[PDB]
Amino acid sequence: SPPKPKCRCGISSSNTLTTCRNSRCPCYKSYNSCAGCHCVGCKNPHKEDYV
Amino acid sequence: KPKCRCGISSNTLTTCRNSRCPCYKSYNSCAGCHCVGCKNPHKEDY
Amino acid sequence: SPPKPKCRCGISGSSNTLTTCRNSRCPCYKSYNSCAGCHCVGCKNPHKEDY
Amino acid sequence: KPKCRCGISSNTLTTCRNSRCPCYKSYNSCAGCHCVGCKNPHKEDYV
DNA sequence: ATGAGCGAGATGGAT
DNA sequence: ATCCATCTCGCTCAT
Ligand SMILES: [Zn+2]
Ligand SMILES: [Zn+2]
Ligand SMILES: [Zn+2]
Ligand SMILES: [Zn+2]
Ligand SMILES: [Zn+2]
Ligand SMILES: [Zn+2]
Ligand SMILES: [Zn+2]
Ligand SMILES: [Zn+2]
Ligand SMILES: [Zn+2]
Ligand SMILES: [Zn+2]
Ligand SMILES: [Zn+2]
Ligand SMILES: [Zn+2]
Repeated sequence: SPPKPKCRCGISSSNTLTTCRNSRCPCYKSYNSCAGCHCVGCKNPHKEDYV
Repeated sequence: KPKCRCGISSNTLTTCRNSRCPCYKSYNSCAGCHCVGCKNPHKEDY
Repeated sequence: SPPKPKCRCGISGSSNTLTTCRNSRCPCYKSYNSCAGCHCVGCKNPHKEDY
Repeated sequence: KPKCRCGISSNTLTTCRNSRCPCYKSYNSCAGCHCVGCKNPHKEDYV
């Protein structure tokens, strides 16, 4: 299985209220968390709580 | 089959020659249509 | 009035291409200007020169 | 002068106060426009 | 009159 | 720093 694709959202100045919570974030889009990512001001709600 | 109303109500070059004309869109002529200043390139069949 | 604008007309996959840069939504055509410096595709702007 | 239709999908703080409003972009007021929730600061002079 | 569909522009993750 | 796929949202025009 390919390595978990890390994101870099919000690094640059963009709208900080949606960083990693829209379809441009590959993690958010794939229902993953940003564990291990290099995003800044991450607003990803996903926890990978697969239970 | 459609009878369009293009040009009745501006880009005069595209009248019945763009996706919003139901006849152009469907590869049809404007035979029987109510269009004004029709530019449909598909002529009524002789 | 500012220096003439730059457009990006025609980048979408539209088949409505007869009037690319030759209708009111092109800021160049609308202002009686050429597409000098633009990144439009399939440009039909009839203006060869600015102003 | 143009007649814009801004405000008639989201973000109303900036309607007619951003580069996509032909009036704001050209330093014109929205007097006579069809815009709605207009935030254009430019005011039309007195005739 | 009017609103669906259009399409040029803004955005910002990736580079 | 720009680039371009994706999204926004002002504009046109058949209805
Ligand atoms: Zn992200
Ligand atoms: Zn991430
Ligand atoms: Zn994140
Ligand atoms: Zn027609
Ligand atoms: Zn027709
Ligand atoms: Zn016709
Ligand atoms: Zn153009
Ligand atoms: Zn141009
Ligand atoms: Zn052009
Ligand atoms: Zn406006
Ligand atoms: Zn206005
Ligand atoms: Zn306004």
